Amino acid sequence: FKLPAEFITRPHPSKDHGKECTAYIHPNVLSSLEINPGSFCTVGKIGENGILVIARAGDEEVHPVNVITLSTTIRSVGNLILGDRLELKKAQVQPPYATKVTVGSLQGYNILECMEEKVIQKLLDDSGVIMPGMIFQNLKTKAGDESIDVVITDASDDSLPDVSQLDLNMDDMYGGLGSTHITFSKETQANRKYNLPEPLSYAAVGGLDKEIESLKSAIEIPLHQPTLFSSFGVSPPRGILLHGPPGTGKTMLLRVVANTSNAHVLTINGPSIVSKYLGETEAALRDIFNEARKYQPSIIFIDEIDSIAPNRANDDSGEVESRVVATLLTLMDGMGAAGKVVVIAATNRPNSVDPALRRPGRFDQEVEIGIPDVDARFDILTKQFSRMSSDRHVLDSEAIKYIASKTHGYVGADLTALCRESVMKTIQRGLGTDANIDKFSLKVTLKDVESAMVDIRPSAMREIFLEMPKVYWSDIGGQEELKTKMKEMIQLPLEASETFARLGISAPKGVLLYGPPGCSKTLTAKALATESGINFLAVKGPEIFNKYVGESERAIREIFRKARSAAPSIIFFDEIDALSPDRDGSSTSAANHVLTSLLNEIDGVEELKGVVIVAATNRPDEIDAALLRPGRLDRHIYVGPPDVNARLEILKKCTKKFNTEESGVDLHELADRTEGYSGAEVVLLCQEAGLAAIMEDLDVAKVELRHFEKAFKGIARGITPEMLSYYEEFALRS
Amino acid sequence: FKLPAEFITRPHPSKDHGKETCTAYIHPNVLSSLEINPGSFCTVGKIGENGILVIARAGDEEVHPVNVITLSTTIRSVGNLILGDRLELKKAQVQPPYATKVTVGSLQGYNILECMEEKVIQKLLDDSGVIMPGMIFQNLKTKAGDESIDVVITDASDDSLPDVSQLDLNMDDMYGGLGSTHITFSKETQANRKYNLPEPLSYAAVGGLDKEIESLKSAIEIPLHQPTLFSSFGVSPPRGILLHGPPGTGKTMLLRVVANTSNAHVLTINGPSIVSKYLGETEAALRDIFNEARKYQPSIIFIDEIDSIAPNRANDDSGEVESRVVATLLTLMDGMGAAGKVVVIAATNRPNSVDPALRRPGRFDQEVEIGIPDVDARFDILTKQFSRMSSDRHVLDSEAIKYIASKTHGYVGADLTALCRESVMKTIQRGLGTDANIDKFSLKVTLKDVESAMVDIRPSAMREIFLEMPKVYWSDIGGQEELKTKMKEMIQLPLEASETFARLGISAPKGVLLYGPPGCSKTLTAKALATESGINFLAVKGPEIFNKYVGESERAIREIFRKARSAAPSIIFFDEIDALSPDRDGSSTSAANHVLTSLLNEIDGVEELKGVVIVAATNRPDEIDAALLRPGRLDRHIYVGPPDVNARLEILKKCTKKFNTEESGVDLHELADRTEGYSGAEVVLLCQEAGLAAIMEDLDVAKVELRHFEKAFKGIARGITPEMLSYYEEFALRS
Ligand SMILES: Nc1ncnc2c1ncn2[C@@H]1O[C@H](COP(=O)(O)OP(=O)(O)OP(=O)(O)O)[C@@H](O)[C@H]1O
Ligand SMILES: Nc1ncnc2c1ncn2[C@@H]1O[C@H](COP(=O)(O)OP(=O)(O)OP(=O)(O)O)[C@@H](O)[C@H]1O
Repeated sequence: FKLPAEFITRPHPSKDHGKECTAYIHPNVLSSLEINPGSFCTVGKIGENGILVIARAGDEEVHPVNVITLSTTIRSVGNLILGDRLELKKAQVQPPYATKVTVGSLQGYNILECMEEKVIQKLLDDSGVIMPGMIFQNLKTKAGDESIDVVITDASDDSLPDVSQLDLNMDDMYGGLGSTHITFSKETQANRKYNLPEPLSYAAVGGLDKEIESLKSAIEIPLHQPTLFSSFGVSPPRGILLHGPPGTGKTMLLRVVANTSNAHVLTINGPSIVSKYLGETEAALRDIFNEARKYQPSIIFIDEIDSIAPNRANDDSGEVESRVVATLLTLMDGMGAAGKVVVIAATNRPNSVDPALRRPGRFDQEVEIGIPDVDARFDILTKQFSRMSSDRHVLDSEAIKYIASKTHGYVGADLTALCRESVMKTIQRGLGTDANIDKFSLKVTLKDVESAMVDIRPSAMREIFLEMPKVYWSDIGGQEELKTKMKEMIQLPLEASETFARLGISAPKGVLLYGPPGCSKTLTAKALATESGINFLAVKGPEIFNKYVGESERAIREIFRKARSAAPSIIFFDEIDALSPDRDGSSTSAANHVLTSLLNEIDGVEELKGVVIVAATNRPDEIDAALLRPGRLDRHIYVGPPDVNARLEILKKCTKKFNTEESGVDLHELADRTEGYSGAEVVLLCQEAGLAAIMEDLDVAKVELRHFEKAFKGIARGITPEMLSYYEEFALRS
Repeated sequence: FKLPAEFITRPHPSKDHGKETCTAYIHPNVLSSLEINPGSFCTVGKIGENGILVIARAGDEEVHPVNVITLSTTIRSVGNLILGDRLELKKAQVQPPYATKVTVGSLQGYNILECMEEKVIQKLLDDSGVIMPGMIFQNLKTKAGDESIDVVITDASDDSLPDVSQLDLNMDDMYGGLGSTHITFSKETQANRKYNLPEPLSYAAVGGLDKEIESLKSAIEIPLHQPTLFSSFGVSPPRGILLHGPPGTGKTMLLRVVANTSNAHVLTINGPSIVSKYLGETEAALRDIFNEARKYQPSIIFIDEIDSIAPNRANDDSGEVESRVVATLLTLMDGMGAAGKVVVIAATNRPNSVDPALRRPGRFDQEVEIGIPDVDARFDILTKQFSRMSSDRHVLDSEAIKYIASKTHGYVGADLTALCRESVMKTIQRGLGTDANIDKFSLKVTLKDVESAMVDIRPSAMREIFLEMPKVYWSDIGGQEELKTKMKEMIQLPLEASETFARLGISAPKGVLLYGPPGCSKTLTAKALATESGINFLAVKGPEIFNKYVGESERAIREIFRKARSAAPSIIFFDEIDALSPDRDGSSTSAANHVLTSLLNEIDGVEELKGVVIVAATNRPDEIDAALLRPGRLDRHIYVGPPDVNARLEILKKCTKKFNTEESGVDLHELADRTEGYSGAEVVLLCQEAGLAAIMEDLDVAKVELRHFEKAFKGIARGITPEMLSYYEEFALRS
């Protein structure tokens, strides 16, 4: 009458060897399945088309019905999660026979021979020899200690029913305390014809480091050393929040911490727990939390927190609402005194979630994962080539650097899709052209990867912070004094915060950039961000503007919080002369409110010493008098049009592709003639000259002086001395 | 106590001979439960379409599971039994009376099989349970001449008392070793239409979409026929195929086409029919269906109308069935096996209708888009449909087909079938009304009925964002070669200079501006570029993009830009920029300013679009903000002023082609010289009104006189003033 429907796994205690197929099952469950205890058992493991045949035994009536024993060896073989949902069914037909069985000798160079001493008997002592191959701990093997394990992936036995997946094998050996035609062979990875499930490993995870070690420490302190942390009495945290842009790495991290942990875990299925009646949901959450704190080793996983816990202030949806948030808060407030419980919550956007009450008291650990930079993307591509192995492709390292540099706005989720699409379109190209040629010779090249990155069309370009392409000082066309000025401005806070703490002077934290719209106002920010090596946030003027009232204020507050969380860094605004005006040009009250809020955040009733505020403007009249006050944005840079040296450097950089000797230009007369232009204007004139050189006979190895003269006469400067005089007058009065 | 309810099909293995028509591998327990003699005929009704296709039954060797049955690939293909359908078995019927004629058909062949025949009659009619509605047999080996030959046995002249049986199985009585009823070799046509049996759909049924069908083929039978090919890489084979497009195109038609052309196991669903009041019941049903599908290694699952069961989840919510089913589907499709050989096919109406969460590049990277057909595809589909009706039903020449294709602009395959049906019914009605029940073959298909058909069809696809602008040849193009050379160079530089630009780094200007008089040379320029370019053209009108809802134009232009980017290097055109441009002067709403900022950031902000080329044609250029009027974007400027004497003369001689020049007596030069201040549209209007003035005298005229031309010329005025031309010249000089 018990009617058991759901089952969960549990580690086998006391270690040792035992059955090595324990299957401690309550006698009531034994009678419920209408199968004698002296027979095999099957685990449904809900889905995945995975059925296992394993010998079954009985428990001592103390073992609870809810949890079952399956042995860590079988759990590792079948990738059974320590906490996944399981079922029970009737046993299937016995396997026919086993033929070869061969050791694998993973995570090592193999070549043991002498210290082997008939491992076959110990490996096959258990009746549960399986096709995927059992995994055993080192235990004790003569001298040398160390850890060695072998797997039985490869064999030559076939079973008629294709429904059965693990298709266990039996043993029949002669000995005390020789298989069939030897068994020791192979030293490579697992068999690929059977394609054993190998989802992840720590060797694979390398994209993020500064976050992965931080979160590893955060999750290991409450569990591995609970008494040491609880001795102080500050209580152990029970909440970890993971957030980031879509496509980043959070699901791999939760899967890794689930797989690498031999302790019990609790993973929910998402919004499926929501039912028509709230009573069923309440009972389910009560039961899962009871299972959680009943056993000391337990980890709780929550995914899609926003869907489970919608914001209360955003909308009054009803039904599933903040009541479940309150009941879970009461649950995690008092599970025990010290305990060992860690909860991982990964959400796409904390804004959708309600952080109004979460941040103050229930948790104080922040985990932020951003889009990979050049180094992280390069590392991910390198690891991709690593587990792809060179037996299937060849590509040089500088090609890897080129691909990493080209891929800037891509997300971590995009690279695997790029690899898969490259593989499929390369093989379809081979089928179309070479007419079913061997795939080994075709392998992977560079042109297919280039086509894939051209035609992928990523959708992750839209984001709150713009990661501008990295440029070095070579691309900067300017003067040495300006470079020294920005070097001083970016070096004073980071290298003098400790000095200012004792001095009590801090820094102005304000830089204003005004000048011609030609150049030296946007690319210089990228160059300084690249050279400093600090986090850089770039947002445009109209980009933050929104039709809804207060959306711009919310975005500004969010970016300010991100800058605060991202350590002392520099924040830059691309275009300020559209939001700055309040009286010169007509505007709505939202602009005035935003201006007041940003002024208060900069220099009102609080001081943001860590961050540095730098802004660029095109017309100085739009800046309000309140913002244009001493103590805020006091520093001003003329940053006028590039001089002869800067224009000459830009021309030399742009002429690198062409041949200067063949052209015959001295690179000085052109610079002298081109005196009233700007860096962007110089680039446009160079492009026009190249076009005028290439319409003659398509590709050209050099550009003639006639093309340069035609380009120069075709395009006008478009700049008047009146604006320069106005800028000089503004500079003089300031 | 087994209580069998449902059965499914599976191809007969081991080849051999066996029964080859009446295998019927069913467990003896099922036969005993039905109280039916195993040595007798079996009747499986497959739910619906009565006739039950009576077939003789036999027994298995106790290794055939009850849930699956066999009825031979020949009968499966003839009776439209797709591999993986629903089969329902019931009690046997009465014995067949007799077979009378049976006649071969020689499908997909020229017949004349007497040389390699070698008594085909024995090999066909010796097998038990031969049924008239069709036998298909593999070539095997018939002496020399190899190749493959097949026959059609559908036609017969036998009548059965019960009309319910549409398959009317008949017995056989042969006399030979290793003679019919008065020979059997006759005719060369297709199966008789009076049987009205369903016919399989092949790749000849589809046309005009060769690249899309070839790509989706390659993509669908690279996994299935070569699982080891994808297993070798180890990066797992993708299982995401998305069918999205306007309704009535035929992606679902092609879905059943590729289902029929593949002999592997397939599955079909009704969509929201699985949804029930119990979530657990639906989960159990779907998991059981998926387990049955994955029980056999070769299997295909088809999903149709996914938006109902896959909410976007980006906005609002609902209840009962929600994104939980999407999550469980994702979990089950992420873990059937590392390599596997089972793919998932999904069909949807709108790209945003399907769940964006379901759209993951890791698993759903392949997407195929089926747009509305162009003139070439419309001509191809009309031609193949006309060949399907064949020359006996109608006699239509290629000129009529191309005229109909040119006339049809927004029509789709569903519209084509609708107009075909409308023409048929209009012809029937006209014949009944006038000829008083005359023979229907004599009236056949004409032009008047089809004309009334697309006059009265009223298609519902007129309102759309994707417009296939009609193309015109270079003969109708009237202008000067000065602008023609410039536009040709601009549209030819990227296509054969992309690599040169990539090496040099210059890339492309990507900016073209066309400002001129409102008369002509804008729509004509768009037609000429769309014709000569040979690349997909997207036409967006000025007032069309404007909508009452705030932000409609925002993601409208976002979607059109995404489509242009993802549709290979192409060209994008905007009809009227002078309406969206005015913000400060026109005191437009904030939506227009937001759209302008968005497009300005899209064209040349924080990204580069080298593949696509932007061409802009506007009437009033003073409303464009100075931010857009910047070097590096839309820098190229074309005067494209009023047509000169040459273009006007060409237009006049084109319009005079309908009339007779010799009878008129005009030299085609004095009229052009007199009409100098007009424009192409003005010249066309003048020609039309001159023709009208010539025809109100005595109705139809074979020529137009000079007096009528003078009357038309002096009746109206050019309407063009020198001050606007001077202002345009001043703007050109200052820009
Ligand atoms: N560091 C990485 N290296 C390689 N591939 C990665 C990496 N990070 C993410 N991916 C790719 O992105 C896919 C999805 O990533 P993942 O599921 O971890 O993202 P998530 O942000 O947690 O998910 P969601 O979008 O549901 O919030 C992975 O299956 C993999 O293909
Ligand atoms: N390539 C084609 N070959 C033959 N018939 C076609 C073709 N394309 C469309 N049709 C015709 O279109 C008609 C209706 O097509 P249907 O509405 O099923 O198109 P679909 O785009 O696949 O469907 P939907 O978008 O509604 O799911 C049918 O009569 C069919 O014969």
